[PDB]
Amino acid sequence: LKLPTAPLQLSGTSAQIATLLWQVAAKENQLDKVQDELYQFIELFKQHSELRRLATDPFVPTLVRTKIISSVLKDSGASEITKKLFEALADEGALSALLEVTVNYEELMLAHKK
Amino acid sequence: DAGYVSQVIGPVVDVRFDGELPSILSSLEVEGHSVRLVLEVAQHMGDNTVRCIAMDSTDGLVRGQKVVDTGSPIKVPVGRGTLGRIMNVIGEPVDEQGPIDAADIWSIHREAPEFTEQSTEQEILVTGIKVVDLLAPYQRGGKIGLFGGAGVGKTVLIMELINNVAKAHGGFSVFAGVGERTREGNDLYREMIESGVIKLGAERGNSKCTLVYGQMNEPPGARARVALTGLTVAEYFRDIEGQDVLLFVDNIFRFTQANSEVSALLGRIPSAVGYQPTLATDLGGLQERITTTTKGSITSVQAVYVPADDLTDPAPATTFAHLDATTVLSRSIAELGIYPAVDPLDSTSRMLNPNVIGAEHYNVARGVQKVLQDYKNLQDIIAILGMDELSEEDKLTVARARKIQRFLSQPFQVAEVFTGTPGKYVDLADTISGF
Amino acid sequence: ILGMDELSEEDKLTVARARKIQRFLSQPFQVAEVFTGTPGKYVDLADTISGF
Amino acid sequence: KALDELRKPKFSSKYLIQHVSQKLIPAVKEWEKSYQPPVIHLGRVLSVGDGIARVYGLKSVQAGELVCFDSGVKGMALNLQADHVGVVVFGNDSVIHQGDLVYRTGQIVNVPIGPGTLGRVTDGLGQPIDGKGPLTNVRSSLVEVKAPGIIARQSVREPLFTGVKAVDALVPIGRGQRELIIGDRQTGKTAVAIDAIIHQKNCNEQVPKAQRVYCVYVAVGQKRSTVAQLVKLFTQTGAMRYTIMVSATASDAAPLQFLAPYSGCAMAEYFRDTGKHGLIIYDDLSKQSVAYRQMSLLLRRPPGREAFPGDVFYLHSRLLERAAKLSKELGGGSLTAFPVIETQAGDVSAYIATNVISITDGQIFLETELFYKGIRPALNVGLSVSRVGSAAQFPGMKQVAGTLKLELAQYREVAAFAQFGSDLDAATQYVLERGARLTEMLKQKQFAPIPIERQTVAVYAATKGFLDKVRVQDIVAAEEAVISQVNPAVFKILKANGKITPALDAHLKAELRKVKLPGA
Amino acid sequence: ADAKALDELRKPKFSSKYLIQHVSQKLIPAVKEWEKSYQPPVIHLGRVLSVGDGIARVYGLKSVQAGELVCFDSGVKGMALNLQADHVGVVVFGNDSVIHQGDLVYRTGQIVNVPIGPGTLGRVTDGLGQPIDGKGPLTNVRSSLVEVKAPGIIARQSVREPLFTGVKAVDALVPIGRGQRELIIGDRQTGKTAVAIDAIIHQKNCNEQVPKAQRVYCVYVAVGQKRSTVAQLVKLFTQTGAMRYTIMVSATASDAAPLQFLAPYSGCAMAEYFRDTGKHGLIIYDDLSKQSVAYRQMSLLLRRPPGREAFPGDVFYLHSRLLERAAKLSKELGGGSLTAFPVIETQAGDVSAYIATNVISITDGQIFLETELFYKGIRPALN
Amino acid sequence: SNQAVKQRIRAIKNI
Ligand SMILES: Nc1ncnc2c1ncn2[C@@H]1O[C@H](COP(=O)(O)OP(=O)(O)OP(=O)(O)O)[C@@H](O)[C@H]1O
Ligand SMILES: Nc1ncnc2c1ncn2[C@@H]1O[C@H](COP(=O)(O)OP(=O)(O)OP(=O)(O)O)[C@@H](O)[C@H]1O
Ligand SMILES: Nc1ncnc2c1ncn2[C@@H]1O[C@H](COP(=O)(O)OP(=O)(O)O)[C@@H](O)[C@H]1O
Ligand SMILES: [Mg+2]
Ligand SMILES: [Mg+2]
Ligand SMILES: [Mg+2]
Repeated sequence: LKLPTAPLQLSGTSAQIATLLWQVAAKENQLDKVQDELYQFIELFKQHSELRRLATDPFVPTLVRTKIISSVLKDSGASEITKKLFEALADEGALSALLEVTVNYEELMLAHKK
Repeated sequence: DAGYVSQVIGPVVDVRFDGELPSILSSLEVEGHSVRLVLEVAQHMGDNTVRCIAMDSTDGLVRGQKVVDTGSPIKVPVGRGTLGRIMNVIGEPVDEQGPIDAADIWSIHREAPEFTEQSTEQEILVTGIKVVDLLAPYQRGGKIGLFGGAGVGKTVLIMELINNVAKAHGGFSVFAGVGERTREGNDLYREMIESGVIKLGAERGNSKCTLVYGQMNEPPGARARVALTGLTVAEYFRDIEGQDVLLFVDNIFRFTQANSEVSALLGRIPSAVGYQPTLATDLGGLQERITTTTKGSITSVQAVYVPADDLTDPAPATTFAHLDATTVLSRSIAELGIYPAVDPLDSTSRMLNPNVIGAEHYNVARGVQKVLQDYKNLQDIIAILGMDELSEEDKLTVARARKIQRFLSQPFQVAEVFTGTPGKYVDLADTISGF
Repeated sequence: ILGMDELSEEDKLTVARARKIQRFLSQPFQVAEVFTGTPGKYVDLADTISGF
Repeated sequence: KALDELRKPKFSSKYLIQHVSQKLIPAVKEWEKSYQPPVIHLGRVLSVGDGIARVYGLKSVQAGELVCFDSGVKGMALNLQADHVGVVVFGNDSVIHQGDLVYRTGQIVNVPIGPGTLGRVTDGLGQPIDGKGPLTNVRSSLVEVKAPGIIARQSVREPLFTGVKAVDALVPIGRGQRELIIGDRQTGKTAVAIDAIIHQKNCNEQVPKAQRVYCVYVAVGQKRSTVAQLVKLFTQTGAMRYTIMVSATASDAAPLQFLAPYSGCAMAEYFRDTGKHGLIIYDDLSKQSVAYRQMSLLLRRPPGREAFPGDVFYLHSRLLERAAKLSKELGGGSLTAFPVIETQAGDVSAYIATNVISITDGQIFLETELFYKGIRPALNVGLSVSRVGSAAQFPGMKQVAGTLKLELAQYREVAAFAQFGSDLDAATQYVLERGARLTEMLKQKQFAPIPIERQTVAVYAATKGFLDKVRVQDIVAAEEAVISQVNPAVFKILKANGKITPALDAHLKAELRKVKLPGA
Repeated sequence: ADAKALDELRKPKFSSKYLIQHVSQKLIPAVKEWEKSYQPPVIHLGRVLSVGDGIARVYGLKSVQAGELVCFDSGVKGMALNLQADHVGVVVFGNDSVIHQGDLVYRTGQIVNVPIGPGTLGRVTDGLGQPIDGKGPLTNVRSSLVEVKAPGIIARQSVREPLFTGVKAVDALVPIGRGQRELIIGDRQTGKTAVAIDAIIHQKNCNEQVPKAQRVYCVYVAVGQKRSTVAQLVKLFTQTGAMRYTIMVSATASDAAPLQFLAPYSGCAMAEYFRDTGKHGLIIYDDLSKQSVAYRQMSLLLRRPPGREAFPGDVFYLHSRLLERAAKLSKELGGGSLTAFPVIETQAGDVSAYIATNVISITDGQIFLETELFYKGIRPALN
Repeated sequence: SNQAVKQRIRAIKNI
């Protein structure tokens, strides 16, 4: 459609989500709102073991992995970006791609903040 | 309860089951397809996903098409009710005589019986072919191989075998046509109608042979399992009704070829000359069920295709080890016009011991092999000189081996339709004395 | 292996004729004369049909 | 560390960004107003290249369904992966961009069949390329039909006459079988196929309308100049009014050369299924296998021997098994297939060569060392067999043909000793001369097929020894003088009477005495 | 993404908490509400990730040793061949049609064991030591590893004693020592099994004439043969009375390919009981060229990198570490011995092939059996 | 093709 251009180009398939996450947050001006929520999620995986079981354990069903994250993120004032980010990762089982989709978000955030 | 199609790559379908995956070798029916599509589970892929092979063509499969589990492998009708019918790989009737009567519906996958239920009774089968009755005698209860290339006479040899031993036999017999031509399958069906081995209508119960056909047009999931279907139909007669059956398999090479055609799509990295890594194990898992147990006996005749007359190719080379008697055919003797084109210095049996046939038959067969090997060792000289320097010492050996070469040939009754000569049945004492 | 002293008269005739028509297919080119010396030959179609 | 389990992202797909774009982009409050591209019957191109398009979407597409790109060029949905669809392209992939829309059609691949295809020159998908307008009196049938089973067939009894003497006498061909023409390059394969089609034109006027054979020529991978030469020849002879010409040529895309023999076989199945007879000639089936190898290697399917896929046996078997002689309850029609296979230096141990040798019934094995010995058509008699045998041989030709086989079999085993011309035997020299006259007998010019009655008269001329006085260098004129100096009244009654009757064998014993010969 | 920007995320950098303290009190009932659609997470157990073609990939099994018997919950044995960072590639001793995605795998703590001793003498076990002859379990026997190391340079002595085959051509032309590896190489149907049987029958005929320490105890390892052929062999080895001294380890063509792989090691481990304890052994690995194809099958399904004729890189190591166990021990080690007769089948006399090159490089001499001499009257066809 | 050369070798070797 018309998404704003990223301040720098990056690599593939994990920095492409972070470039998409920045491009969809800059259309809504929630750039520091969803950057802070990703930092909360990295500490969230260190706090619980039953939530890092949804990223590594290969035997959880796709229906269970998509219904926990939906029922956990049905509220809590989280952005409509980040609620549609974690349901879109838990469908494909790419919740383990969070740890370096937040890294390429910082290097995108430290570029238009200069 | 059902799963759904997620991936269609030719004859290999990946079906995604939301909990409670079907077992390996289980059978699955695709609901919504035009023709009855049956998938057999080949392996578990690991993401609630089985990878199947299809028993028919997958042209028309949609991803997301529902798939019901049957909870068992491909179950075929067996019993007296199949005698005189033509069956599919999945046990459907393709003779258009209506449905098949059912003593039971047996699954096509089993284990080889055990080591304990093996019968060690090496006893001869008389055929009516001079080179078979002489140099590679057949066993009643043991596996027979007709090795040859394309066009050397395997199907004509197996037809003369059919009208020589399956015409006059106590128990029933099963013809499993595995991956061959539809034309010769029809010719054999009509020839067994016309000689009364298969009876139509209400005389159907007195027929004494079941046809199972998995011909060349059918995708390799069907060609890979039509042999197991025919073997299950024979195994019902051997085990439950306890009798002596014959299992004429036409081109058991097509079973290994059919596994090889799908094996690269199963995720198996390729082995040697073009075949799967599990060539020998699939061939052994099929072949080891065909045994005379303590219950009955299955005297199998297995035609084997040899690609480009190369016996060192592994798909004919592995199935030399699962046999009791090999009848190797050759293009070279067929270049001499001699039929049946059986190689007398390559066709073996375990029934060529002097403890099973006697010293008169063994010594006549070894004398024939000796004079033929003398002739093959003198052909290099008589192709550059011409039988003038051997000085009546090894000349009579040539003029006896060149008579034995002609006398090994025999007119076949099934070859009267080709060539205008009647067929012969040479008794065992008659060919022993004549040689 | 056996030499020309083994063939029949009809075969040692065609050996000689075929060795002759092997050499007659050769021809000095006009562009190869810089390194062979022999000047080039344009051979007409009638000439080669009659000559063979 | 409890964060090291999530170090390397375990990715279960390659096109993950096209799924997170399906859910992140409608999270903009501006962008929920139906601002989502659909995936049910439409599809975005992910990646084009070398005639393959990976298409995101098409959640309702069937395997082998003909899809259409918005550029106009069609395609066939061949791989159905979990996220994308591998669409081979029926044209140039240069007009297809990343992000274009792909429209599914709901159809498996279709060809126009009917009587409207006769006389027309089509490509591998049925579009006419001759430039005489579209196809009018046709209906659209499928291209991938099941071959008819055991009950649908019957036995092959009636013969199909090729007009070539070495294959109507030695390797006889019945209506309903599949006869491979295998050889090296420039040996006679297209020549034998063309002589078959021209002789079908010759036979179609002397038989009633239930015996006419309507040929179909499938030319896969040749030049367009070769196809233009053949269409010029089939117009000049007059055989175009019975012939369909399906030509996926060398510039055409690899899926068109893949699907051309199925197109021509579906066009010939119209005449098979309506009681008439067909003659399909898949010229260079090896080039179909090469096009299929390209089309499957670019679809990332794992290669095998000679980089061919696993299912290249099934590729040719499910095509050739559609050539059947149908039963009387299905019209009794037939279809004769003539696949042409090119080998490399006589190597029949190659992959595709062994496949189609094992599939077909016979083989007409042509050699380039007999092609240059003057023996043309270059039929290697020792290896050329036909497994219908004499069941569908012309009687009368059958009465001399078994002896012809036998005498050539003796001449072949007396050979490789004829370098000893001093070896005067007179027990081998008679058969060494008789085989030379029989070898000189089966020579024939191309583009001129002889009718079957003149053939069996001219083989009855040589198997009995009537030409034994004639020198070996002018039997090709002696046979023409025999055919042109006997009465034209015998061929009329041998064509009708169907065998050498005893009221004809003593007539033409003596009619071949008052003929004069170029030999003394 | 890179590494230096990724380890700096373990230090907590959130500094706002309107998501953590909301979902931390919501997580555990939301995960307890799907408590029956779970499997309890395995660390020291193993859950079958994916099974197929006789190969199971097993998640978990954190402490398996390489080469260790694992045991699936369906009773089927296994063997952890290649341990990887995420899964364990186990080979399945038996039919993999009973194993499902999600089945539990339990390690047994044991590298692969076969029963060796005097009580296995005269029995017909399969490739794992389990008897198939149907006369009860193995009594008077003890477990031992199939993969013991070969005795070294200093543990052997020179092969000075003759082992009589009972065949005239072998005894006169190509004579065998009492600790020698002698390949019996040839085509199919040339009499390799016959030469091995003649060796075993002659060893029986001479055991009744030597004083109890010159006795030879045979082992016939039938790899990839028919079951009916092996039944004929047991019939002949009992009608001769040879089965007071011969053991038969038979992994036939229907047995799963790890059993046909492991059957020469099982047979040699049972035959090393007589070598280790002062007696003499004799082993015939019949069709070692079928053990090779079973090993190729297991290595190509475990995605090991193929070499020429698709055999893996360690196919020379495979036969060499088996054939170097046939030794003649020094007198400080008891002085026992074990002499091997591997049987390699060639195809049309092609001895240049890869496995034939390997075993010819390993063994101490061939007994060629040509198919031309076999029909020229010369039986045994010793070229 | 590869079988022609190995048989031709034995032919010339016996010649
Ligand atoms: N019986 C014959 N008599 C005279 N000339 C012939 C005969 N058969 C073939 N030729 C000639 O030999 C050449 C052989 O070409 P042919 O039609 O055999 O091609 P092909 O081998 O079928 O395929 P390709 O075009 O790839 O070589 C042609 O020029 C043809 O005119
Ligand atoms: N010395 C011999 N004298 C007579 N007959 C023999 C001799 N050796 C072998 N045979 C016969 O040859 C046949 C093949 O022998 P054997 O089974 O030993 O060969 P093989 O190498 O095992 O062949 P394969 O491995 O294909 O089974 C047997 O039937 C046997 O009776
Ligand atoms: N006994 C026989 N008499 C005459 N011809 C035979 C005989 N056996 C085989 N043939 C010939 O061998 C050819 C091959 O026959 P078939 O067995 O059907 O092929 P394949 O061996 O490839 O299955 C046939 O054309 C047939 O004419
Ligand atoms: Mg056949
Ligand atoms: Mg051509
Ligand atoms: Mg053996």
